[PDB]
Amino acid sequence: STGSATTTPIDSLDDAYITPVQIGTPAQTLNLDFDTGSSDLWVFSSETTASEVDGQTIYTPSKSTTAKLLSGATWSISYGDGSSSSGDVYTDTVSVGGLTVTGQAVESAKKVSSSFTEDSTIDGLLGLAFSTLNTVSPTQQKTFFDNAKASLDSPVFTADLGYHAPGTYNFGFIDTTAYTGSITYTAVSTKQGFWEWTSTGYAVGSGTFKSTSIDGIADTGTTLLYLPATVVSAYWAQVSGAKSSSSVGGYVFPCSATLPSFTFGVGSARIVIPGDYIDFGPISTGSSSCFGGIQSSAGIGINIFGDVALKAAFVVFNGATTPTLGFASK
Repeated sequence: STGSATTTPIDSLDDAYITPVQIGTPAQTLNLDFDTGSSDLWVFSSETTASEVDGQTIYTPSKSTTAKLLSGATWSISYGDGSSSSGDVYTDTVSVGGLTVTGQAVESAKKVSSSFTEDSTIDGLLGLAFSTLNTVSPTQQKTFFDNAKASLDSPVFTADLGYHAPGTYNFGFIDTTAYTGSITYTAVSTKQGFWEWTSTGYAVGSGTFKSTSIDGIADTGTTLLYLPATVVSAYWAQVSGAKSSSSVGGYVFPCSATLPSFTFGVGSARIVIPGDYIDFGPISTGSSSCFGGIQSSAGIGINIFGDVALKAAFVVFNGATTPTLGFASK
């Protein structure tokens, strides 16, 4: 089997992407944030504290003839941006882009933190990291990909995120029309539950490539590119007037700037992030200070190849017995 679904930016800045997901019988379609950095599929629901729902579409298990309470199971998750959610668990039928999994754990939110409430466009998350990170207790549950894997034509999914445009998540096949040149594959460590890999280095603009190992995670659920302070300083030093602002919480730059590109290494291959991808717009409405899309990972404890980086590539998440990651230009 295979599946193919379009993923759409939630706003003009590509702060995140939503993909429609069918849950239950008859189908209830919710727009979920596909997140290769976590492993819980959770949704706003009829059980969510009413004051914490503000415009999201909710899953109502009582209206689904295939929903079953997973007795005794609870879940609770916190994300890198400090947001969180928690609740109980149903199993139900879940389909993405024509690919159907029966008995998928659908984690129903009783509580969500303010940033989730305040984002009316995201109805929940669909985790695509390794199932060892799943938070369901006392019986850990499998991700949608993990459950679908054996049925897939090939045990892979691909992320093709757009810049200011829709893109595609495919399951079970590699669309050879969706990228240019070749896909370069690189080793993955699953030790921390992530799609963790090592970039071979970087360049800033038309500058020379610096060969250096940068361990990090491929994370579709993080907006920005978080890299070591040395790398980030070298990038922003090429933008007149750029500075790290503690009051804003990162690097900002004059909105009048033309940003240089940023290249990262995948083995001997190179992925080029155009400068425009690194612009996240005014820090507040009407400001001439703009927020940068490359930020320091110092104090995160890990480097994160978030959407800023991934959207410059066609990315293969290869879930073979020994997982790997592939990157192609597009």
